[PDB]
Amino acid sequence: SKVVFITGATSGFGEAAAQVFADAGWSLVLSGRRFERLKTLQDKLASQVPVHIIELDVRDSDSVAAAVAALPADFADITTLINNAGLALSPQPAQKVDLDDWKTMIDTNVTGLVNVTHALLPTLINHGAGASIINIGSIAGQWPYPGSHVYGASKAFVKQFSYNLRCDLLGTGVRVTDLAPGIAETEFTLVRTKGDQAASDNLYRGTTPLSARDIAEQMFYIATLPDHMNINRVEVMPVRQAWQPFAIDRD
Amino acid sequence: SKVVFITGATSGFGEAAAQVFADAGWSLVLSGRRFERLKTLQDKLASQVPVHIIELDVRDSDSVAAAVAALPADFADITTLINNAGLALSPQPAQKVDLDDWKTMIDTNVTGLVNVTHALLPTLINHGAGASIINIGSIAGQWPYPGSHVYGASKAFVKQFSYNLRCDLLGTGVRVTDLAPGIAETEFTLVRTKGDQAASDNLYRGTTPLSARDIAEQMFYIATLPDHMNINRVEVMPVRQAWQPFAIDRD
Amino acid sequence: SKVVFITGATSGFGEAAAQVFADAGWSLVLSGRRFERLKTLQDKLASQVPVHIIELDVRDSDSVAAAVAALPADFADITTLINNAGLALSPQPAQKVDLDDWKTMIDTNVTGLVNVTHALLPTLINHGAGASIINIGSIAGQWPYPGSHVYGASKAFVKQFSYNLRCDLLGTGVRVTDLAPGIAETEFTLVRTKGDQAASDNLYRGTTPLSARDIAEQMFYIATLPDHMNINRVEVMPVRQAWQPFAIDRD
Amino acid sequence: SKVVFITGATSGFGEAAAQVFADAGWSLVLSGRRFERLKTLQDKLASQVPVHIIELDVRDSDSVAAAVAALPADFADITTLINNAGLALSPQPAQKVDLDDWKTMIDTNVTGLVNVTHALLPTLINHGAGASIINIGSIAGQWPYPGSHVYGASKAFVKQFSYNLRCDLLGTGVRVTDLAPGIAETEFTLVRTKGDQAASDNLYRGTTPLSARDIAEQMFYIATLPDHMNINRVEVMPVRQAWQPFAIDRD
Ligand SMILES: NC(=O)C1=CN([C@@H]2O[C@H](COP(=O)(O)OP(=O)(O)OC[C@H]3O[C@@H](n4cnc5c(N)ncnc54)[C@H](OP(=O)(O)O)[C@@H]3O)[C@@H](O)[C@H]2O)C=CC1
Ligand SMILES: NC(=O)C1=CN([C@@H]2O[C@H](COP(=O)(O)OP(=O)(O)OC[C@H]3O[C@@H](n4cnc5c(N)ncnc54)[C@H](OP(=O)(O)O)[C@@H]3O)[C@@H](O)[C@H]2O)C=CC1
Ligand SMILES: NC(=O)C1=CN([C@@H]2O[C@H](COP(=O)(O)OP(=O)(O)OC[C@H]3O[C@@H](n4cnc5c(N)ncnc54)[C@H](OP(=O)(O)O)[C@@H]3O)[C@@H](O)[C@H]2O)C=CC1
Ligand SMILES: NC(=O)C1=CN([C@@H]2O[C@H](COP(=O)(O)OP(=O)(O)OC[C@H]3O[C@@H](n4cnc5c(N)ncnc54)[C@H](OP(=O)(O)O)[C@@H]3O)[C@@H](O)[C@H]2O)C=CC1
Repeated sequence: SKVVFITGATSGFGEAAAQVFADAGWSLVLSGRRFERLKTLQDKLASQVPVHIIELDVRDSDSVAAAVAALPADFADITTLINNAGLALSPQPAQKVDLDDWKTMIDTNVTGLVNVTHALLPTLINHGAGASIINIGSIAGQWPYPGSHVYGASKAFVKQFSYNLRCDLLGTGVRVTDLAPGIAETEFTLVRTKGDQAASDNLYRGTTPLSARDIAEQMFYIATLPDHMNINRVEVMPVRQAWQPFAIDRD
Repeated sequence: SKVVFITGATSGFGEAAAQVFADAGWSLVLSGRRFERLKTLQDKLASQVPVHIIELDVRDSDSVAAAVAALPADFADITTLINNAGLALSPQPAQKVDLDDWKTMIDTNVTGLVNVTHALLPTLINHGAGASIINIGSIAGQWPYPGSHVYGASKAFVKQFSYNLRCDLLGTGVRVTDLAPGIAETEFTLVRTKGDQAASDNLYRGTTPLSARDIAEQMFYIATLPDHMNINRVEVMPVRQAWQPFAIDRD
Repeated sequence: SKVVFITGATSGFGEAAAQVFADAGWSLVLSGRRFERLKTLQDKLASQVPVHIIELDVRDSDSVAAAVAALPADFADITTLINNAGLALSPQPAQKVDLDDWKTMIDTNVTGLVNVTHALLPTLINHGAGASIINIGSIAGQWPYPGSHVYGASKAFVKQFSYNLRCDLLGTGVRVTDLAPGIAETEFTLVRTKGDQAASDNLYRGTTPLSARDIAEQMFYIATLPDHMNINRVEVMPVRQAWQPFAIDRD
Repeated sequence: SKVVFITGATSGFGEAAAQVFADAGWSLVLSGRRFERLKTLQDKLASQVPVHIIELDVRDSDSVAAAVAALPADFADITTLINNAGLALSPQPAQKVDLDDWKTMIDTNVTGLVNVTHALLPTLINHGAGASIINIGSIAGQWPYPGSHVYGASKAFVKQFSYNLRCDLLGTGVRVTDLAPGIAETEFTLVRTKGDQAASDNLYRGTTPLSARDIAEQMFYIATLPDHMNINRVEVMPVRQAWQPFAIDRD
């Protein structure tokens, strides 16, 4: 009778997390916008565990509020909320980015994460011991780099929102954790280049990035943590990723 | 000449910054939503320096773009942009905040700050050498505390967005700085308590907070920095403000 | 075979980690200054797994270099180095601290930590895939608080020292992790009060702090991580610990 | 009068800071190990302001204590303490650095800085309003990069040690500030490369780094700050210096 609420379960980390929690007997609540991928994932996982799918755009707060209020009884009691739904766009410098791409990232990684958190806060508090809010931040939320502009800032929002939630949830038993992954081969770079599969292959070629299951098993590790423990933040990078020297402009 | 673009100049830091730059001969272009106090500030400063006022709400991207397009010739060439427009709401714990208060802060401190930057990015690059983007962050953008929930997260967005802007504007000479002040006695706390001056008066009592003009003299220092220097972030607190021990839940 | 090098294994995290790694078949190399506790620990764990004890003061670099050079063949191949040996002193304000207490923390938490890394760096690089350097930092290495002065600064050193090591160890496969725990009931506060067990009971009374086995299981989780992954930093606090409001000096 | 205690005044920031403080009538106390540079600065500056020189190695606490106790009456009342004495060594990767170079960095930037503060803390507290402890950090104290190993970690120590000092000195009016500069042509790389002038010219070539007087003029700005304000940290970079993308090991 353990239920996990996974946003953005149609691909990447969310899709892998649905399978990792299913192998552990957890009931699943999978959301996203590609409904025909949720139906495909439901039919593959309804055998193992009970599955509840939702066609949900996290940028619409009224839809998320309705989706949480309309949860059936076999799902309403959420133990773990995984705020995974997110995206990056326009990897070019900030002076060459369209403002609608900046708005799409803010609406999903900031407002979308705050929309889902607000809707599930009473549910997670009414659970209590063992409850976890797993916010998926990024290494970009701490380390600046060219082409990150609003994506990294949105993930720094996610980091501080996680710490601030802990200050206000003291005594409720609810845990808030920022899982901040490094470079990982999912649909992330494909969405970030608006469909340039060659770019998403030249980036990961010749290196060992994180797999989608690497982050999913980290989500499960955080969710099954003992009730008295709380991870403030985990920054997970592939060991083949680090930091370069400072950029110095030269004549 | 030298022109400053000040958002949210109707009160607090913004109105005090208008007087600090006027005393140095800088031309002013001040924005905000309460036009009737902007007109009062214009007539007080039109003697010292030429002033152009704009009724602008930073949450409207189309209005911000039009406001920049309608800039007079003696004003369009902005040297320093001060992204001062911001607000906090609901000092209660996060589990007791209405979602409209969270949306208002994201729409103003996050979306509003990127709206002004996007519209003026071509303008600031065509200036160069001495151009500066002064983003008004906060200690809340780095340090968590109870009741900050989305405010601190929004100011952490501003911190990382400033660093990321520096990565993309390398070689243009344009400077980006996060001015992160501590507690200061302005109209700020009145907005955060929805009009309770008594709550805004129990604060600042018996202590020496920062003044509104004090941050202005610090904003002017950043704008007048030599062209080859760039301050990534300066966190200025009143010397009577610091950090408490960790919160420990007991029985 | 897999061998772990644990500094400060006589109590707390190191002693608990020795039992957790013994339960997984890992060969142990336990160091410390209390030799009569290392001898008792060898008999408790030599049954399950081969154990090698070393009387070592990490502040003596020549003693550390000789101790690693004198490793037997069934131990020389170190997979995981856990730099756990550390201590805090003088919880009073900095202006009332004796400098020898400041020096002991620097000699142990800073110099002692780089001494062990310097002595074992060639061994870990000659290991390669799966090797880990687990530096035991603290929440004090990121968040300032009263009574933390050189202790928190020493743990901020280890945080950045871990990040900097990763930049230089790219391509060697060895992983560096800052495990930064929160408040935990060990001999830690006993050493910080120079033996006041009453003070170490008034601190932990009425709350649920971290156990030594909680952090010990975190070391094992990090050490057994898949070879391609690397945890930059994990800050684990007891869920009953968070951040207080800002300190404001008042009349 | 007003007296400044400057460590590491034989070159770079310390030597340049001596002239800027002399231009304001402040009495000077300059330390360092190269006496023939201290005597030359005294003969050049004894005209403007009274100067007291000390051949002091900050690594010997007893000498630091003796130098502070033996201050003449026209010097003992120090207003601003600038912990500037510091150094980096071995720019090669950490696995190819001799431990004696690591100890020199820890002894000077960590142990040496706490030695000077411990000896001068009672005097600065007995000064009261306007006293400042200006710790010279670095961008290396926050941002990791290859070749920084112990230098960046030591500057992370000073960053957190600055924050922690404010928690213990709350209400005394004495200010603690982390001045974290970027790349600067300050004879730093010459000492840092063990005398390689060719390497110290290719680093600053074709770019505009910070000057010793640029940072010196920043030290004076912090020292002349109003007594009620405190700069927690100011990170000053050349606008032609920023952050590069993440390092990815390939092939
Ligand atoms: N991959 C990486 O390198 C890193 C990724 N991350 C974070 O990991 C998380 C997962 O991204 P990843 O899985 O890697 O990339 P994917 O594109 O593979 O996953 C994207 C997920 O986000 C969902 N999503 C996007 N926008 C919305 C929306 N408005 N409403 C609902 N669901 C939405 C998608 O579902 P649909 O499109 O069907 O709505 C999809 O399930 C993201 O938050 C990303 O920032 C963090 C660090 C590094
Ligand atoms: N007060 C403090 O102690 C601290 C303040 N700050 C920052 O200082 C900045 C200024 O606030 P402060 O100076 O404190 O005093 P105020 O909070 O009184 O200034 C608030 C400003 O926000 C402007 N504003 C709000 N919504 C909009 C909008 N949609 N479009 C344009 N302007 C808008 C207001 O202009 P109008 O109301 O006329 O629209 C007003 O001038 C804020 O960003 C705050 O985060 C940072 C750290 C600490
Ligand atoms: N416990 C807590 O609340 C927290 C602890 N930490 C870190 O945990 C680590 C220690 O675990 P702790 O919890 O302190 O458990 P203890 O302090 O009870 O055990 C600490 C160990 O450090 C060893 N040690 C200390 N100084 C030296 C030295 N100079 N040379 C060799 N060995 C030494 C001791 O062995 P001997 O005495 O036999 O030499 C002892 O076994 C420290 O690094 C501490 O900073 C981090 C965050 C919170
Ligand atoms: N240069 C840069 O680009 C950056 C510098 N910094 C910091 O700023 C400070 C100045 O660097 P820089 O401007 O290069 O000046 P230098 O590094 O050229 O020399 C600085 C001073 O350190 C003193 N010093 C070194 N070791 C000791 C010691 N053991 N005891 C006493 N004094 C000592 C030297 O005097 P002696 O002749 O007695 O050795 C010298 O006067 C340093 O602390 C450095 O860490 C920070 C960021 C970047």
